[PDB]
Amino acid sequence: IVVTQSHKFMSTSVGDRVSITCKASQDVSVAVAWYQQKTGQSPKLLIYSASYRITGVPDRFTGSGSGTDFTFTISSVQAEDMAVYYCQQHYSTPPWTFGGGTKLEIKRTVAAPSVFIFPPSDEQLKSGTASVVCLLNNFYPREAKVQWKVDNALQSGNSQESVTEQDSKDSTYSLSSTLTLSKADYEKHKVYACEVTHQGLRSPVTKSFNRG
Amino acid sequence: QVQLQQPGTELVKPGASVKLSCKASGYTFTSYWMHWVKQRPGQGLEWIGEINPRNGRTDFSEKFKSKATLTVDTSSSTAFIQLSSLTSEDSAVYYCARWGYYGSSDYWGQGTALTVSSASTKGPSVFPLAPSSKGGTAALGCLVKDYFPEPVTVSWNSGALTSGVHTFPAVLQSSGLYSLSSVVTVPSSSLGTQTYICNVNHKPSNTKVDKKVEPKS
Repeated sequence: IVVTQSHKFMSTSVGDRVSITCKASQDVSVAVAWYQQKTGQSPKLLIYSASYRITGVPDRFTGSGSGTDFTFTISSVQAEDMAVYYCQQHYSTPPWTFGGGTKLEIKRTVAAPSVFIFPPSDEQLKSGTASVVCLLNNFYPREAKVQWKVDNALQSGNSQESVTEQDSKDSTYSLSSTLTLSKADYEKHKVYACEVTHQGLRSPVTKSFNRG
Repeated sequence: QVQLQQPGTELVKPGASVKLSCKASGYTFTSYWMHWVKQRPGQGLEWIGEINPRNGRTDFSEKFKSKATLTVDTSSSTAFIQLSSLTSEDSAVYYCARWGYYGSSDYWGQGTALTVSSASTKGPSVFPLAPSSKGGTAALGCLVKDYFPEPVTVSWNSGALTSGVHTFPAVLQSSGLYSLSSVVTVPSSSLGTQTYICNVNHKPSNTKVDKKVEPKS
């Protein structure tokens, strides 16, 4: 039995209503359960048998559906409700497959990232390696692209990035990208640049430094 | 009152086997199936298998029928999963969960974060990310590089600076050691006055580093 959640990500607003869908590949009557998993925590069962709330689960959480198509609804959304939601069938026989999950985010106005580039410190350069870091601060929406240029040669496969979760107070994201080169390679090139593409910039923005 | 208690973390080498435990309390242990669920960083839940503690009956998902073994100890109300010939792919959080009377996973453990790696325990080096020289608001930070295993903790000015700080998730480098960055935005009119220091603590290697971050010359 395959159980699918067609929307991996959904954006909502505080005080609004949101609905998450789950479709089973067979009739499972009403044996569908829904779980909330907040960042860093274990899943929590919110609804079982499609519509029954666990004692203590807040009233704004409801569920409906029968047979093959199932819906989880938050009647009005509160800030504490951002999480990934999962469905699971619990009808007759294993495997008790989970759906892929649906992550909820707060929508807000577009915000361009502030961009900063940081050369390697002399301390690290003494160790034989150079890390160049490019920081994209407080932007929305999540989707953003960083391109490293070294004397205008595009770089590939020698960088890594990571992103914050959505900020609870202003609903923005931040991202840092790290270009790592051997010291020998870093010293034989001159201009180091990161070019950032994002919906809030009408053109990609470049920050750069000369190794001198 | 129903609780499932699991150890926080486990670190093992590739090719080893590990036995993960889940101690249950607040209910008749033999009256409910116990389930195990895998979750890899940022990914979804993946059902592994189930054991009936009264029966010994077990069932597994296709991908796990060859990798795991489920057991119980009814006298201690503990359920165990044993995973063999581990690779890095098996690094994940493993949850135990109670299957309810009508089904559904109605109670969960806190999960065990299992790391499979051959890397040596090692504290980090900490490098400044210096604020740009040539300033309404500026940014600075520190790069925390080459440690194992997770986690490190980072604060600024021994807890006095919390507004404006972003500490990014660690990334795994090809060496098998981790690296993260912590950054903060400050009014640049205070750069030649205010002192900024990151405080990095890495408990697994008993390493603590305090790095001043200043504009360069």
